[PDB]
Amino acid sequence: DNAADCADIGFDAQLKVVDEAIYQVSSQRAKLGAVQNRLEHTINNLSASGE
Amino acid sequence: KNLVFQIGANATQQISVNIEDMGADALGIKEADGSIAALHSVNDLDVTKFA
Repeated sequence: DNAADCADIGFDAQLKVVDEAIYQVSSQRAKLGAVQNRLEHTINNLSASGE
Repeated sequence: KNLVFQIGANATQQISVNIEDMGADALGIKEADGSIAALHSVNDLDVTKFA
């Protein structure tokens, strides 16, 4: 139908929103790595204070 | 109705191509013309019409 200039069937918008999906699944997946860093540093605190 | 090719991994990184010809591909201004300029590639006078 159309190429780049319809905002709901144009390639640019569609692909852009795929890039958003990748960006925010990447964001959500990027929070939780930092959460794992929080918990590792935590366990170090817990072993030290524990001792 | 261009020939939008996708050329890049991002938006608007595309090439537009057009093409035309058929029996009426002789001279032209916006259309070919009437008595001339298409039938010079469809009818091609010399039936008796040079003598």
